[PDB]
Amino acid sequence: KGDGTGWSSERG
Amino acid sequence: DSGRPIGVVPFQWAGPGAAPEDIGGIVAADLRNSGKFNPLDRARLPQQPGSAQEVQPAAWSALGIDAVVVGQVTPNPDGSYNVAYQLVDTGGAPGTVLAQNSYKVNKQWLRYAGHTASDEVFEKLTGIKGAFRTRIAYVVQTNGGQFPYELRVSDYDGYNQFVVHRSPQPLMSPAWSPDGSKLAYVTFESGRSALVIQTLANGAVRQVASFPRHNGAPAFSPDGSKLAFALSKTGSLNLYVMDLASGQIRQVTDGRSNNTEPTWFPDSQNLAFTSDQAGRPQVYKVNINGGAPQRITWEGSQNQDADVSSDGKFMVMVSSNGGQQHIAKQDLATGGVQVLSSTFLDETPSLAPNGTMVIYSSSQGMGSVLNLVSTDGRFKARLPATDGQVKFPAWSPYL
Ligand SMILES: [Ca+2]
Ligand code: NA
Repeated sequence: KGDGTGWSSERG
Repeated sequence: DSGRPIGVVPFQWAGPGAAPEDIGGIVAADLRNSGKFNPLDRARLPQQPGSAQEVQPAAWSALGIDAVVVGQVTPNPDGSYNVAYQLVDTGGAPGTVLAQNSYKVNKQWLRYAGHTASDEVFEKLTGIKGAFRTRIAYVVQTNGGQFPYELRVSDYDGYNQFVVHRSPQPLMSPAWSPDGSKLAYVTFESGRSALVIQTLANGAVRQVASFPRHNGAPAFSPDGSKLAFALSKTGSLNLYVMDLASGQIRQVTDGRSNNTEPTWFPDSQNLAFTSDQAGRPQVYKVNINGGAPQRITWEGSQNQDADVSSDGKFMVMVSSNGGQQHIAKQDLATGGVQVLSSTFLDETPSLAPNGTMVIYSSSQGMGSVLNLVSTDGRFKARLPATDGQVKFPAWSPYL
């Protein structure tokens, strides 16, 4: 559950 | 260094025991919050004047204070209340009323009445539109098992929270429509990520986008015609914009890199966003009609999650500088950066509609909490705590 960047506001 | 000195007198209360709300406390705390004013401590007051005439200019001038706020609070058979303030000069025009007003409100708008006083006084002394009657939206992870995520809204200062949406999955990144009547957010309610828009008054929900892979990070354009967001169905995150009148979607970025966290410029044409295309996240900019994006952040190792001011003069962001991450400001004309926060794991900053304050999340324990920092760097504060972890704060437009 996330955007799969590992950097963003929205990773996990 | 500290904000302009100002005396805020406890408001005069006529009646049963103690007042139902400390109207002058609200007015002091608001003004302190903006970074612009250093309200004199209540204990250190030379006089508790209860009206414009019971004010002694000498007393106040003598302490470096050229304006005093006094007010009154009276009750009405009708269960309602009368709330009034007078802003009195104690500088060039000693004893002059610079601003004043009177409200009739129900007990539930007492905080509101204090915030109206704040806004009026604020604007008279600084010439900047007050932002104390504007709200914030955020996500709370509670200890409830069934619907642990809770899209909430409250007054910028933590009081008067309510629930917009409960979910058994996660909710991310709320965004206010410029008229303040809707919120856009990412929900995982389906098993999958999806971008919806919810009418606050109604609870009505409009489905916006659910493509394969990822759907997130919404931003409403200032003119109210568009929604920018990120989609990763092409393979990496890229910026898309939707025409709200028609439902039509444009692709704004193409790039094997990830492009996310759109933010508008006041012209509803350009966006600033975050891209890893250069390795560590950096802030970039692009027109929605195409052209290549341009990097705009050269200070520090990493800059992400931007919020452009309503006048387009500056932007706030999460920046890694001197080896760690804080909320920092970038003057869009000059290029200068100023570090604003000093807490730990500072994320998601959001500007107040008058650009005087930032709300952001910070790390405390195994949980999140909300912090407020004045845009000048002078005032820092944590908001009242709540029942669980708080992420993704969004400051509303003027309301
Ligand atoms: Ca953001
Ligand atoms: Na409040």
